[PDB]
Amino acid sequence: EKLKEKENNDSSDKATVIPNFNTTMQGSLLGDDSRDYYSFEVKEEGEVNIELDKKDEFGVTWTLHPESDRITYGQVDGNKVSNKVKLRPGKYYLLVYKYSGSGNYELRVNK
Amino acid sequence: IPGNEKLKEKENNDSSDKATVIPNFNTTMQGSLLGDDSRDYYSFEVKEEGEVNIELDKKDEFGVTWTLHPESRITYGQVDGNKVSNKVKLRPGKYYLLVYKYSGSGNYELRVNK
Ligand SMILES: [Ca+2]
Ligand SMILES: [Ca+2]
Ligand SMILES: [Ca+2]
Ligand SMILES: [Ca+2]
Repeated sequence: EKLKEKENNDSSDKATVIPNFNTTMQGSLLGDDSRDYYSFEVKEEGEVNIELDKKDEFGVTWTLHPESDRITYGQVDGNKVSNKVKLRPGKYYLLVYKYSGSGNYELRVNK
Repeated sequence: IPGNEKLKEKENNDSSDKATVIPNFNTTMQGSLLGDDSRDYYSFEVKEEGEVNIELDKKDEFGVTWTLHPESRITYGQVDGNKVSNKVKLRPGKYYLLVYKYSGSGNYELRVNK
């Protein structure tokens, strides 16, 4: 089961809401669509696993920052761009963006 | 720094094929990411293998960083106040340097040197 992104989401004030943990978002970065912003909320301090799965071969990663220099980057490894981050309760912004090519991805925040 | 030259970025540079060339390792690139302009691509050529320093200087307060990858293992800028920096050993070849923002708007300088 997945939830589709909602364009235009190219900046944080237009971020697509990830309504809960354990919700796979589906998106794409085709052509000049190079940025897809999402937001999520943390209600209790804890480890957050953020996982992007590439559905095509292309250069895509992500950058996490709180709504607030605390930023955190996705670690690329083959078809997965991942990280495990200790977050305090708060709203967070997750910029999915590409540096080469074009393609599709899924994004999940696991808690 | 003796010899340093300033050079303006050239829009449109929102994609690697339109990257603004950094022609040597003693140039200061001047750019801005205002409004809808959220990405500036640069490229440079490593002619000899060695350590390269990449430093983005924030002229204004805003959320900006960068991502390096080779034309042919990704490198990210490390944010520390007004400086976003890293050092990486590079082999000869063409490198793509994406300067991009995640919040706000403003100007920056970019210094790729050895
Ligand atoms: Ca999209
Ligand atoms: Ca988008
Ligand atoms: Ca610009
Ligand atoms: Ca630009």
